[PDB]
Amino acid sequence: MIITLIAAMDKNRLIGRNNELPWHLPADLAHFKSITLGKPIVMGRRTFDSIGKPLPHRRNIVITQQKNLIIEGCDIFYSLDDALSALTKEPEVIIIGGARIFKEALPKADKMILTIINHSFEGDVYFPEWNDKEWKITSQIKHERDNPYPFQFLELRRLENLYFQGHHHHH
Ligand SMILES: NC(=O)C1=CN([C@@H]2O[C@H](COP(=O)(O)OP(=O)(O)OC[C@H]3O[C@@H](n4cnc5c(N)ncnc54)[C@H](OP(=O)(O)O)[C@@H]3O)[C@@H](O)[C@H]2O)C=CC1
Ligand SMILES: COc1cc(Cc2cnc(N)nc2N)cc(OC)c1OC
Repeated sequence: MIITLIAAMDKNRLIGRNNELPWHLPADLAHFKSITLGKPIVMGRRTFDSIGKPLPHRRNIVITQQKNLIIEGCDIFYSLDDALSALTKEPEVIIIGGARIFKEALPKADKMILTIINHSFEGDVYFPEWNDKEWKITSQIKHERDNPYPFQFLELRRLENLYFQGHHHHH
């Protein structure tokens, strides 16, 4: 199973304000949808509440501690680990937020697909700081504003150590 975090953030890693997105960025919404269709998506309960309904054409998984919580059109699990355990056969599970889920998922994540907006918004929740020594950039695409803020799509893949790593060429 590949664990992938997808998130949109500003230059300070801000992702949210009052349980809403701090911006409207159509390019990001198109990107997110095209990436997530036909994959299982995992979100925390507040993010589901923010979205307000299941995202169509995808398996919506919601994490909550509330044992008797019912959400039509979503699968409920009582921990991220329980969800990941149930999805063992999936080639890729996409974690879609929010801040609490991202923080918990990051130590298990293999991949990150990040939209980074070149602007500073006002807000209350952030994407977790990742260790730049642990991850390599596999794709970076910068976009000028039109989408009224400039933005980039940055893809990262988790590494494996210079001391122990294999090498591409040998004499
Ligand atoms: N910019 C972006 O890409 C994104 C932004 N957002 C933003 O993030 C914010 C929401 O994030 P946040 O408030 O952190 O909430 P989350 O979306 O991470 O949901 C938190 C809730 O999820 C449940 N939960 C999380 N982890 C566990 C666990 N390990 N075991 C059991 N239950 C768990 C709990 O539900 P319960 O209370 O029911 O027990 C908890 O209150 C919003 O502002 C939203 O707009 C969200 C996604 C992406
Ligand atoms: C498709 O609509 C929404 C999607 C998301 C999650 C999300 C959106 N974009 C990116 N790049 N990563 C994510 N995890 C979060 C939302 O609100 C918190 C949405 O409602 C506007």
